[PDB]
Amino acid sequence: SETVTAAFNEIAAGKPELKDLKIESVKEVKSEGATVLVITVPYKQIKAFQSAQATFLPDLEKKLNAQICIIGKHRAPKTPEHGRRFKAIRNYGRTLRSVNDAILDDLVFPTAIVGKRVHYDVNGKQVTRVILDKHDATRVEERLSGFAAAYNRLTGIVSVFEV
Amino acid sequence: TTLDVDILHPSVEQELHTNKKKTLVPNPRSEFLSLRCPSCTGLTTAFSHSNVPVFCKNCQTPLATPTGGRILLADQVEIRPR
Amino acid sequence: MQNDAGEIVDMLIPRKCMATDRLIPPHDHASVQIQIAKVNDDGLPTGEFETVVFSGYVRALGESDYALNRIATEKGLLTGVYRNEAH
Amino acid sequence: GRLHSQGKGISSSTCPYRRSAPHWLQLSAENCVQMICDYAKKGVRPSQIGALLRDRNGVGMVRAVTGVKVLRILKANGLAPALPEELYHLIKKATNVRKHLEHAKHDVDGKYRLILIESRIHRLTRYYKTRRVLAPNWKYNAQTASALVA
Amino acid sequence: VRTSVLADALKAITNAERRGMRQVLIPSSKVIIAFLKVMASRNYIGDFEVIDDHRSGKIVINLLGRLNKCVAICPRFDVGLGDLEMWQAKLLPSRQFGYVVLSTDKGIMDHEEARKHNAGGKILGMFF
RNA sequence: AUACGUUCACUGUGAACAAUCAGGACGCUUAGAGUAUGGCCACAUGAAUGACUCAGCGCAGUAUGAAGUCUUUGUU
Repeated sequence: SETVTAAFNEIAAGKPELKDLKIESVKEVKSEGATVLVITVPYKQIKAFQSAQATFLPDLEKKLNAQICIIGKHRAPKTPEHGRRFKAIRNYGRTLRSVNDAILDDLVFPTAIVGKRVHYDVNGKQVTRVILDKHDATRVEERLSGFAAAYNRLTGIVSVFEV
Repeated sequence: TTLDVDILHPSVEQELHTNKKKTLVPNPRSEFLSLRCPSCTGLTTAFSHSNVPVFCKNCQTPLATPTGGRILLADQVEIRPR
Repeated sequence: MQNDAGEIVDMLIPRKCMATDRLIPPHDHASVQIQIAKVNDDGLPTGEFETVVFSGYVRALGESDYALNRIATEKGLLTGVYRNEAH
Repeated sequence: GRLHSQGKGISSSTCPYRRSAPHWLQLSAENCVQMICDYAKKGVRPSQIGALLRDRNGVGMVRAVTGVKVLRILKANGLAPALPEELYHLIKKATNVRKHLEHAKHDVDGKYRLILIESRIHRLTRYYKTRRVLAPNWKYNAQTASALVA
Repeated sequence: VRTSVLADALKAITNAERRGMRQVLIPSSKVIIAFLKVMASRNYIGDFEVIDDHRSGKIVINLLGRLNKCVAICPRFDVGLGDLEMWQAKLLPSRQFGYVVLSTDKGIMDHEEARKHNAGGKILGMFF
């Protein structure tokens, strides 16, 4: 894109903390109400972004007319597929399950999660059902659809988000 | 009512009444209390159950003292929720 | 049960309990078949009944009381009664 | 308490559901690594170290600060105990109860409970010799008990 | 000690169905979730919720009330297609209903699936 | 840097390995058996297949169940 990359470098002027931060990539989504932007960060840089963060995110969200959900590059295969490098034994962090669950605790950062579950249907198909802490939002109440779109892009999963 | 009990979404009563571990999400009943002796104005964190008797920086006497369960609040002392 | 060229076979079909959903055999004489009069708003009978069934298992335990609360409120013959409150 | 015993216990801590947090408090990843190493210099066992941080510095889970368990932090800096902590306490118990059975030898309840500690140790020492913490050649005797605890 | 889960959990579901409950509470796993899924395709069961606790897990079943026994036999005997139609005759009551959940190479599926795919494997139990 | 990046167990498939048992063909007058026998112009055949069977051998599939994984710091 370089909508967010141009937007970040101008607001990064004058700040010691945001001085060395970088963005790899971004994926826009269809959110019914507005759109949402999902901004990937090089892993070691997550807690550098995420230490303060809430200074600049209102300024970035207001300018682009969209919500911003910051995410780590969490990547993870047991069987070689080619075009990828795979550890034989592998590691828990490396595996997909850790990746998909680490992704949530980025996406909805500031509230954190009380409950999580699945609902398996009579047909067979499955619906994840995350529950946000009932204390942080307040704010979380406003952006629920945005996450359901955004999380369905990254992991492929039909979720909902509730109190 | 042996046959019908709704167990996905129980009452607020029934979560408190059941055991620490037995709940649908298991998580504890114990939190870090803020404390203050009316002598000082320094606001001291503590773990409610403890093991160790709690002091502030300044005085000398323990702020809270250990039993089996919750801390036994010696003297007039108070709790600010934060 | 079906003959599969076509048709239906067997004589009689045991009625099924509304609470438990098991079969009501020939000889369980503790089985029950209610009639409850559905009524027009303002309490006028419409000459049209709902027939609630229980097996002899469910009555034997005690619980056939509590099913009548659940089943009637589902069909729309009560308000309150089912669901809360003690205290 | 089910192992060498009649009784079915169920009583322990339950970790909070969310490992991360809390933002409300205030602690640091680098500062907590110093404080763990602070106490370990003065000769404390990792079972007690986490408890001191809980009751002084309002640290709930120490993992939930650092991303790291307490024993890994000591072995990273390179300054843990040589014996495991559970093993240390049993041989320190068993040397003390054997000191008692010298003095008055009639309490067969002392003898019965000398076994069931001496038995517990031989189970653990097998487990630790598989993980390669203790070398095959390491042993526990009466004569070597006081050399290991000291 | 918990020797087996899939063995244990299907006992608890059966004790609900005899009694005639509406829902049951099972530590969860990835074979138990698949065993419940395969009998959900044949409509013996309702529809269930595999909940998180950063732990083993739990399941909450929703019972439809149409089910007589879940066995889970062990030890897990190997079975191969030509050998299989003995294990129908022993394990099931009838010929004309009730299925034999076995973990084929492709996945865990009824006998009726497994003979279609032409893949046997180790057997888990049954239901009827 | 168009094939190589764990092996097994287990499953499918393929190789390998007489009579009897099961089973196909054929009216020995029938049957138990036997390998025949049927077409008037010199012809047509059949003597199958499966099981016997655990181990050992190959390719393919990875759901279940194993091993693989020297760390007060390991691999090139």
